[PDB]
Amino acid sequence: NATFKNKEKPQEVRKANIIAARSVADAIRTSLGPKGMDKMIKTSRGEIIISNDGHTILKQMAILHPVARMLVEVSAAQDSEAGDGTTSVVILTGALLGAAERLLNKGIHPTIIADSFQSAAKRSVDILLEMCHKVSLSDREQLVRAASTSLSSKIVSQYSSFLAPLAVDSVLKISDENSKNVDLNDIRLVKKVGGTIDDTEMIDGVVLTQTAIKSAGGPTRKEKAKIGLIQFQISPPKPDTENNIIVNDYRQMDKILKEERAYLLNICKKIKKAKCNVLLIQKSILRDAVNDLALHFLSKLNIMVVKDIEREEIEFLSKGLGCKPIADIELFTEDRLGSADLVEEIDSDGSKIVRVTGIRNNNARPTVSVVIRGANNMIIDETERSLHDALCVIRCLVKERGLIAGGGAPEIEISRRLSKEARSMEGVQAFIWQEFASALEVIPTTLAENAGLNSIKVVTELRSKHENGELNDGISVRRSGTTNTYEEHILQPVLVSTSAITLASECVKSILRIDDIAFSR
Amino acid sequence: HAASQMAKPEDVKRRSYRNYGLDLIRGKIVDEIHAGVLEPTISKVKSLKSALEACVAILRIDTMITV
Amino acid sequence: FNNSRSDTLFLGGEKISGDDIRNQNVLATMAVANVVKSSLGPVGLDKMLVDDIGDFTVTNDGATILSLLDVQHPAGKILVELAQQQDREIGDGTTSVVIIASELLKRANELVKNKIHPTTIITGFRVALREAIRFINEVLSTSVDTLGKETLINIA
Repeated sequence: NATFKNKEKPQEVRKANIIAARSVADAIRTSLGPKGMDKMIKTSRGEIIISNDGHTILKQMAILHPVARMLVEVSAAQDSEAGDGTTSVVILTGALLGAAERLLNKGIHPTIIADSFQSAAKRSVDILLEMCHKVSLSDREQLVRAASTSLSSKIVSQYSSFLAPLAVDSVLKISDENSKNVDLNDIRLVKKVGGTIDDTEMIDGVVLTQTAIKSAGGPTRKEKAKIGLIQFQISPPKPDTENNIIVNDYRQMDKILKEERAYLLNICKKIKKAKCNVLLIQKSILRDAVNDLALHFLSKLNIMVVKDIEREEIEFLSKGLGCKPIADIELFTEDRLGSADLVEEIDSDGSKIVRVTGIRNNNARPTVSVVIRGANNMIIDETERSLHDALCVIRCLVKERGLIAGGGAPEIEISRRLSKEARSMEGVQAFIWQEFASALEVIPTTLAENAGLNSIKVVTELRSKHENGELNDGISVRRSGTTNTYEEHILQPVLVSTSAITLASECVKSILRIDDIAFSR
Repeated sequence: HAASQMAKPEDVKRRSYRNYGLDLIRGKIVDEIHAGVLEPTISKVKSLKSALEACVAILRIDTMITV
Repeated sequence: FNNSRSDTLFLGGEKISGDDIRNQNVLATMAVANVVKSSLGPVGLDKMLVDDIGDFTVTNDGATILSLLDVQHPAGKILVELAQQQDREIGDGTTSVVIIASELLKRANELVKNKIHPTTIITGFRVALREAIRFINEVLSTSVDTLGKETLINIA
């Protein structure tokens, strides 16, 4: 026949948008699952990396297309809210965009597509909630099992029996029962080489990466301490401008040397007058945090000094200990000091790690630090990496309580449910809902492919088995087939699946609404 | 070596045919244990694993991005 | 011949995937093995290594031949770095490891073309290794031929 000509062709932009975005999603798709494939990336600086980390791939993918880059923000939002599923949400987005492309080819306006997909997404969330197996954050065993399970894909899985409950106590210290949103940024992970994995502590205070006094005579440990934050540098005067000094006798140079020493001492003495026991000095590249001579003078004053403390560490000190930043030297006063019962440096196989513990003050805030030890860099890195994931899994259990079986289980169930519920819909919504349900299958399809299994066979077995089961049937790479998701311990927090449905739908909404791009300079 | 595996489950043989290798000077098959061609166990176990682990790392690459 | 003109995946670069990168990986690992291969065994021949300045050395040491080889594909660098690790645990065998590794990758590519998924190739190879190591333990022997006979004299 013949229909609207649309001499102006914004559809060319919508096509380019979907084509570019689906290409990114199809690329990352191959990395889904414990059996997923690795990628090689040569970066713009010439360094070549191999990784299967979804976010790292997209970050180093160097996406240029103005719309496809949205999938990077999707993986960031997934990592920010859930902390897991950063690959799945991108794959789902791609499949939904493919569904949108077919709908566009059928003459469905992108406004209709976006609105109908949102309605289907709302039902998917409800279905996920119905499938949840509820847990309580008061039941440490439920949380340890959830954390240890997610850590089964790590290089060292055996020590999860100890790292998992550490993550639980770290979260519960900040996730009291009457809460929903838990901010894990209050849990600082501080690592040093030395010791082994078991030698890991959950601390109710602030732990630093920096050492105590290096100079002779320093106390290096204070009890019943008042703690100040120094943002100024304690160093001899070194003006950046021009100065012309004439020295004709050694007596003049001695006066100059006395000026440098007296300056450092005068600061040290003024600090002591504030009754401060521990000096925690912010790192700066302008001048040295504390001169060697200042450490000598401060040591004689029985003051403990911790130099070159990172900016982020200062933010943790100023929240936990009750201490406040001190911008300048004359502003150093008692009112700016915090509280701690003991400040000490611990030397565990040369760890040289400083800990501030025992605030014992109403200024205490729910800050958490973790002390990570291990002989090799790989030991402390794998410990840190494992705790980061364990904390995110537990956070998910607090925000949206319960776990749902993995292996594509909710994707098969939701697809079947929406396929049947669509039968109650009319018009474009009925057809679009069917396309949404079909798009969901990209996940159990991809998992079957990467596991070495026949795609159609695995997906077909799951769809039929869900006639009797709900969440118990899914893909197990361990058993290389469709088996019992619970007996195989294949569990994913509700928040992760819920976030993937929401964010993928929001991305498709955002992409379909783009009909043009203009330059602005 | 095939013969050495044929009698293996029965331990009935005139000759074990076992540990026969390549004589790279005369160009014939010899008994290496008597000839003196020995390698430490760790060499063969490590070599087989080392080759495999690199092969897996490469076989896992189905995509390369070149910026 | 070379893998280019991707015309897909709108990023600042090219995309090589599927049979294209798999065949490229096979070519790379063979290119490396073709260098060190002939050094295997006490009867083998040495090879010449020439630098970018104008000097050269001749050696049959597999570790030196591999380390001083200009490799422009990371698929081959993995095997060169493997040999460098081999030197740090065994001290020998670098030639035989690269030779075996290349042949396994070539054989694996044939299995892929015959519709065996790479995941099942990797799995099967590891299953074979487990039995291969157990077999080595059966042919394993200790210090023998010192009482009533001597074979150590052939070593001297």
